[PDB]
Amino acid sequence: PVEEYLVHALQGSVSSGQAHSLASLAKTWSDNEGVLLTEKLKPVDYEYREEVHWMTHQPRVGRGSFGEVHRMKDKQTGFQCAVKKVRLEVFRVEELVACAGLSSPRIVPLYGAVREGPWVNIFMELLEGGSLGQLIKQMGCLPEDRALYYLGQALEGLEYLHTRRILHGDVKADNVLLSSDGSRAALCDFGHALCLQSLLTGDYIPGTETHMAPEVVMGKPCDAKVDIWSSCCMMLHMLNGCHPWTQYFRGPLCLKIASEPPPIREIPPSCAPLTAQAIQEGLRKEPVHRASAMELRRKVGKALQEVGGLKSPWKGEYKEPR
Ligand SMILES: CN1CC[C@@](O)(C#Cc2ccc3c(c2)-c2nc(C(N)=O)c(C(=O)NC4CCOCC4)n2CCO3)C1=O
Repeated sequence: PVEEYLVHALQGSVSSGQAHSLASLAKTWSDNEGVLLTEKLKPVDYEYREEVHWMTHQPRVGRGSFGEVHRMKDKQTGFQCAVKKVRLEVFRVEELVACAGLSSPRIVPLYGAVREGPWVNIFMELLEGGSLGQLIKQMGCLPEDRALYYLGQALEGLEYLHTRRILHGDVKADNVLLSSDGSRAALCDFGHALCLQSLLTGDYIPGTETHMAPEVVMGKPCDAKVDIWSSCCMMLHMLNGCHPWTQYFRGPLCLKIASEPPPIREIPPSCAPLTAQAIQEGLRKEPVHRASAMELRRKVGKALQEVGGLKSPWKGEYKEPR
């Protein structure tokens, strides 16, 4: 009964507070209200409005799929961080309910979320290295040791999420952010996230088509293993410099994911045996036979050891795709 009253006290105002208050308030998002989780972003007289209390970077350059992520600055404190705009009308409660209260170096920290009119503005740490997607484009494709190194870090994040029965729902290079030197990778974008205990029912927004697991596309029941398939599709993208399936099939790719064998022919022949063995185990069509996050993180960790550890520089020379 008191949660009713706690929620009412948050509605109508932007406040400094904790993750659990943000989650409580976020649930009412299917007027300027919100909760800011860091001292660096401060409301002013119950408010936190764009171009008043915080401003985006000089010419408005945008990143992510929809150009919806921006560099910003709190006008009072001068602290810079990142903001992701989500339209309120299609806002998914889970995006905040999942990541709020998490604390792992493999997941990008949440700094707050403020509703203003038709927007939900979600604030987070600005990681200056850019996404792993941008790295692949710039370098053409990644060397094996660097590819393993990041896959392992992504899988560390997934262990952490899977232990709390949270599915990421859209694991890929565009959703892994790198620190300024390239040595730390963290999962971002919980817009497709999901709490656990099939996916094709009403509320569900599907992830990236190329990285979809077979049980997702056939409408079969789905668990945390979904993410593992995606992580290995991301592995192939890092190595080959292109998504799986795109090179061999032009038409609707979700029909070929269902019928065809898993894309293990796309594993480079020059990869070391345990790299190829690891990718095969994460790309088993039946989730019961497919490696878990913990299982796969351990193999990938030894696969990296088997090729002499992380040696190649962050931004080496361009390597041509397939
Ligand atoms: C914990 N939270 C809270 C909100 C969250 O669901 C998100 C997100 C999201 C989605 C797409 C993105 C991103 C986030 C994203 N975030 C950043 C960032 N935080 O810095 C960037 C990025 O690459 N920014 C900088 C790159 C260097 O130039 C300055 C901008 N991107 C570009 C990649 O597209 C989530 O996961």
